[PDB]
Amino acid sequence: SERIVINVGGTRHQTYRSTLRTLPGTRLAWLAEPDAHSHFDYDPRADEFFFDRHPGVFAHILNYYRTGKLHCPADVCGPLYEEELAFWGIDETDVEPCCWMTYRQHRDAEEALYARYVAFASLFFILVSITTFCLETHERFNPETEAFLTYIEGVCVVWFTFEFLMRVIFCPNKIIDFVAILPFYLEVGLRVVRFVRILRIFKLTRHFVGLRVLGHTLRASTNEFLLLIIFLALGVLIFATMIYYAERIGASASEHTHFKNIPIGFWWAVVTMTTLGYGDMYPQTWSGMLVGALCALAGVLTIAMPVPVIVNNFGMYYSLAMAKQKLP
Amino acid sequence: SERIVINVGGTRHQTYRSTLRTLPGTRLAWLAEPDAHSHFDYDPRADEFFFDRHPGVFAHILNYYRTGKLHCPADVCGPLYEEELAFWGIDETDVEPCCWMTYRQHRDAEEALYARYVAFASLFFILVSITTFCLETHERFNPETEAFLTYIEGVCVVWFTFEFLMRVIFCPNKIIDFVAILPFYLEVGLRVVRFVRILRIFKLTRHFVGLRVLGHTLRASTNEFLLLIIFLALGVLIFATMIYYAERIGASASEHTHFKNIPIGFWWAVVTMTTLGYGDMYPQTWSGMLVGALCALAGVLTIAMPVPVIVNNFGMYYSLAMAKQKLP
Amino acid sequence: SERIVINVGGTRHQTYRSTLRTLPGTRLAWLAEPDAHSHFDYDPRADEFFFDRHPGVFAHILNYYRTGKLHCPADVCGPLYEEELAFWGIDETDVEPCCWMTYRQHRDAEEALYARYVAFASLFFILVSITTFCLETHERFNPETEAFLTYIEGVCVVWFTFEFLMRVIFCPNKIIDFVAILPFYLEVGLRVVRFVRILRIFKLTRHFVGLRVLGHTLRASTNEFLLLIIFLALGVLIFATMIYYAERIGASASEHTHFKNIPIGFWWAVVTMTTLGYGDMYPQTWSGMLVGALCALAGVLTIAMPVPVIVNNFGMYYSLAMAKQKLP
Amino acid sequence: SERIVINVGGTRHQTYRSTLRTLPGTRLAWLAEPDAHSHFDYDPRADEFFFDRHPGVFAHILNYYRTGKLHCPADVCGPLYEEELAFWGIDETDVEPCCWMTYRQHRDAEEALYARYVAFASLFFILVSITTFCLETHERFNPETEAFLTYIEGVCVVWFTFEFLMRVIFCPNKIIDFVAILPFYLEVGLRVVRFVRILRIFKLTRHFVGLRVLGHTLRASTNEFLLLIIFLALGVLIFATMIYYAERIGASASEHTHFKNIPIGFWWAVVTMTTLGYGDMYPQTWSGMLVGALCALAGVLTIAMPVPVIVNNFGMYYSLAMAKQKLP
Ligand SMILES: Cc1ccc(S(=O)(=O)n2ccc(C(=O)NCc3ncco3)c2)cc1
Ligand SMILES: Cc1ccc(S(=O)(=O)n2ccc(C(=O)NCc3ncco3)c2)cc1
Ligand SMILES: Cc1ccc(S(=O)(=O)n2ccc(C(=O)NCc3ncco3)c2)cc1
Ligand SMILES: Cc1ccc(S(=O)(=O)n2ccc(C(=O)NCc3ncco3)c2)cc1
Ligand SMILES: [K+]
Ligand SMILES: [K+]
Ligand SMILES: [K+]
Ligand SMILES: [K+]
Repeated sequence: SERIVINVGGTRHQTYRSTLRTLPGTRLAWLAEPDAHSHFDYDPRADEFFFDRHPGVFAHILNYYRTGKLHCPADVCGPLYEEELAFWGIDETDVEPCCWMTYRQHRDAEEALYARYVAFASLFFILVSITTFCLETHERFNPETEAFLTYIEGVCVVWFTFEFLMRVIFCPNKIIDFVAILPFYLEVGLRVVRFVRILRIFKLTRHFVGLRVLGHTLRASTNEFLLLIIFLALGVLIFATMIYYAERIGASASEHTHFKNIPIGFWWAVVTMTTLGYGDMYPQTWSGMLVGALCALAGVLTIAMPVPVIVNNFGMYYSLAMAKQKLP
Repeated sequence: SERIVINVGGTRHQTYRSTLRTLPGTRLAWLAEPDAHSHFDYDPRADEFFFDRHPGVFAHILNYYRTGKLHCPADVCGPLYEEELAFWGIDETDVEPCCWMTYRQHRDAEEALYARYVAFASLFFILVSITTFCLETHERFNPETEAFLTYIEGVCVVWFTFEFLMRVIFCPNKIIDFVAILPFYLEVGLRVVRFVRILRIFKLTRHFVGLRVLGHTLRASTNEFLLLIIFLALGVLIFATMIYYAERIGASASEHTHFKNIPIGFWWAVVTMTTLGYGDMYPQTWSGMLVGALCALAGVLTIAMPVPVIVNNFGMYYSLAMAKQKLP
Repeated sequence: SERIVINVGGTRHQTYRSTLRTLPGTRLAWLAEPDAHSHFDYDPRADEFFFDRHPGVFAHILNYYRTGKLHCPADVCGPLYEEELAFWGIDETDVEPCCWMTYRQHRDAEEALYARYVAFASLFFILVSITTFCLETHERFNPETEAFLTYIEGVCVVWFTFEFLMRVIFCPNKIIDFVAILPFYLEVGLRVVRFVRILRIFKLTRHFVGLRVLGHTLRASTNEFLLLIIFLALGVLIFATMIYYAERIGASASEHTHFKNIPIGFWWAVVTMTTLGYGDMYPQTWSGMLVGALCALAGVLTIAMPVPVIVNNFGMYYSLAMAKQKLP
Repeated sequence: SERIVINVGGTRHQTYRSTLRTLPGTRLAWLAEPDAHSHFDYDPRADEFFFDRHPGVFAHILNYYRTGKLHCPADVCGPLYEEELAFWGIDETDVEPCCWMTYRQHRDAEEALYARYVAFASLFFILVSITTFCLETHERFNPETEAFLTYIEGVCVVWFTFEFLMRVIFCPNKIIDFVAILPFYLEVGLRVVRFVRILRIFKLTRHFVGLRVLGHTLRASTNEFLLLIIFLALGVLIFATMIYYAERIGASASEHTHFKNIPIGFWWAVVTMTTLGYGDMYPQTWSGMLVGALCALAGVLTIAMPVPVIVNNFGMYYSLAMAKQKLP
């Protein structure tokens, strides 16, 4: 029945105390008791409680005692509204689900997001080791492998051993060591042997900002990969079956076509849904053609639906990383 | 000729009553009659009508008695403005068509959007039945089908019958039962027979949130599929005709090329507009090459025009579903 | 040196008259002369000029006499700010070029954007005529064309003549008639003859809202087509030359490869830049492979750069058309 | 302990001087000393300091002495807030990294972004020279090159020499001259010889606005090219190795498949990651098929992650160029 005047920095808001006592735990509710005159800045000639805060968002906080819900403005960023919430006693978890995903979310994007002359003296050997690995397989140095290649990689491993004689000698305590510095253990005496020779680049690929952002993205968006894989698996199964039966109705067995099984149809339905189209297997009857024309479009759609959700994350994280790089 | 002072929560707005009587059905219009002093909170010393509401949107409501049109702000969400509209007596259908699609919509996105150990004991059998179906066709277990596969699927159907001896016994009343629990009716005694064996996954594909959002999208956007199909059909017809005639002018019949008919040109014009390109049929004359270079681009455009409209829906619905999942 | 108080609807703005006389043609400038007391609503006890307008944008208008430039807010739509501009005497062409493309935009998107039982009795004949045209070419009804097909199309043309005996008889005056109702002139006595038989669908393709929006888009964005064609032509020329010379350095003539000319390289460079890839012509030397790996990416980029500009137009126009369809 | 009233144009903001002395270098801090009454517009009856500026952003400036951080509003553009910052003494480099990339951003998009009858008399010769170059290679005018083609290009070079007899004669001082007007030096007496004949179009391709915007984009976004190249190189290396070993486990050498080396796998892994798919090399074992189905998706993702960042730049720059073209 009575009115009180919350003067939030020059621009006074009036309300009924019956409105302020809707949520009795927060700070504003304390104003309503007949004791607040002994706690806050009560000017005893205009009866207004001074509160020296941003007056352009407090009219959205107070629009949580008036109606009953709490929304976020669109004229302030996340952290500004969050600081104001934290002040006034409101909880940052009553935000309605419409104004929540565009308010969390810079808070979910923070995400913790002269020996510099031998770093190149290690990168050079990393790259030459990658090259020697990629050339050991070529059937030009295998008339039986030529000796100069194993000599080169011997120099590489005798330098990597030298570098591994400091990361255990001068380190204080006791990921990129056990299953990533394995080729050093290997050369001294092939799939799992030398796949790891190429993994050493993931050691230095943390000093580049773009790959740090990519790594943070590939783990802050780990649901939109299950989603994409499940979409693609459903599509592959459905369209493999459809194309098998379609090609079958088009005239003692299936010897006039490529899709002889439902399994082998998975290869086709995945080189078609992705709009790849090698050309090893394609439809050859009008029913097969209709099913393929359906498959291409369904694939475009079920791939383009979650990939934008994946991509906005990288956009935001990379924008933040560059903004942090371009500021002192 | 007279002025009145609508004090909407501390920040008074003045107007002429001649402005407030533009729409005589709403609440504000009642203020103008020489009786409102007996209805509302009329402070009889400053002559201001108190109205204890958000003062940052009421200056957009009142900007519907001043000009004549009603627009929505961009510093508040949908539901906030909608609640304020509902209060003041304004109708939410006078919104101009520019400020309408970005005001409807969180209202069109709500869209209604220990026996948990046998659910896995049903999913296991669903998956093994899918696998046995996909392996019955392979020409490795058909020297004539091997007996262990029909034995396996017999175990599967004798478990699904057991599970179907409760969904009719203990159910109160009397979609996923008639045309989805058909293989149980089948095995006891092939296209329409066993296509349905794979449909059982659509029973469990409602417990995943991503597929619920996909299902809601595929039906809240059922116009943008007719649109895409019509675009693609027009493109296919036009470019099939163009490529037939083009390949024809390039020198007694058409025995030097692939496009011998206007029908068979549909397959090409749809594996090209989608940027698929198998390679079974391609142009082989300079006029055919120009028409194909036109077809690829027209296809990219007439596919990328409505697909973003389809994709924004999934983006919004999935954002809402995740926000609702991440909040108590 | 003196201050005056523009009371724009309850929320008074103070300024110096020396500020208001920056642009002497507009309305506000009239307030500054020592005569405005005889023109406007001058309350001669608080010395404030009443102006009964939106007080949330006038603080952006007045921020054109203070600094010297004119910007648009982001908390109001286009037409709202435009109406306020039109009132205050400001011109809508002084808007700075940053706040202009997001202010023009609904103004550039307006863009002018029981005989209903014989419309189907014409669409049926249109479709059957399209089908008879597409089947006249097939080498199944050409053992020499079978008589039933020309009989069918004779029925079609004898109905279209009947319908053309009203659009000249009962029309008041004197596009879709001369070069679109040509087959009627044709059958009574082949490229340009019967391409037009398929054009009749563009007569009815104006009653669908999606194709109306597509037609408005394809002409409100006629610069972003010259742009795309020029990008693609530059790319095609550059990469055709590059791939010719590359494939040439890889070891008396060029008889070991596909790219024997710079012209024929255009076909490849356009089925590759569009990520189509038929497979009729591909690189076969390491230099050719590097150039092709460059071509694919340059094509993706120079196609994806203007296509989003093309697509936003359709997005906006279609949103507007649907908003206008969903409102009385 | 004391309060002061910054009247920023009609809408007074109150604060404690203890708040205004948080940053003692800026202008507002001067208000707090017991001398400001002799410097600013101090009305000595309401004790308010007049400051005649936009009152809708100063409540965000002052929200930098209250909390400690500085954010940008979303209801004003970049340059407006920047002008207000510049006024008040605040530095435009304390902006928090969330509100920075959407505040820089028009400032990072400005970026410096009757002889007109012989310009066509040069473009004609440029185009005919391009055509003669592209036709010198064709094996239709090489029965040995026909004389009319070298005659034509002789006319072209004797006109380009004439035009090069003015750009050195009447030019005041002493890029598009040394390595771009080289064919004139060439014809008077082939890879590096005549690649440059096509470079002359880059001389005139600065008079088109679309290509000016493209050129500004291709250099304001030179990090997102290193990023894309590094993503693609990592992908190519990883998936080349994976597909080699996969195809190897699928059953004395590798004579049953295409991927015989890790190098040649780069061609495949780059015509697949880009969703090109020629069809010259594809997987032929189930493990190869799984790895290829992984490669297509990883390629789609690692290409679509930085390309939107590249594309937004062209969008913004082109919008600005068109807005500047459409305004006096
Ligand atoms: C000391 C130092 C300074 C700068 C950088 S660095 O950040 O500038 N930098 C250089 C190369 C890479 C890289 O990760 N290359 C991967 C690759 N491409 C093809 C095969 O492997 C990153 C690293 C170390
Ligand atoms: C009781 C329970 C708990 C969780 C889930 S669940 O939601 O986590 N869940 C699991 C599998 C699927 C699925 O739909 N798989 C489809 C498919 N992929 C390849 C062929 O078929 C969904 C379901 C039930
Ligand atoms: C009287 C009336 C009512 C509705 C419509 S209508 O708007 O609903 N409508 C129907 C078909 C089309 C169309 O344009 N079809 C093109 C096509 N597809 C394949 C070949 O040609 C549009 C038209 C007329
Ligand atoms: C005097 C004047 C006026 C207008 C223009 S102009 O700006 O309108 N203009 C015209 C052609 C181009 C162009 O760059 N063409 C490239 C190309 N396409 C295929 C091969 O090469 C640009 C230029 C000069
Ligand atoms: K493709
Ligand atoms: K392809
Ligand atoms: K392709
Ligand atoms: K292909």
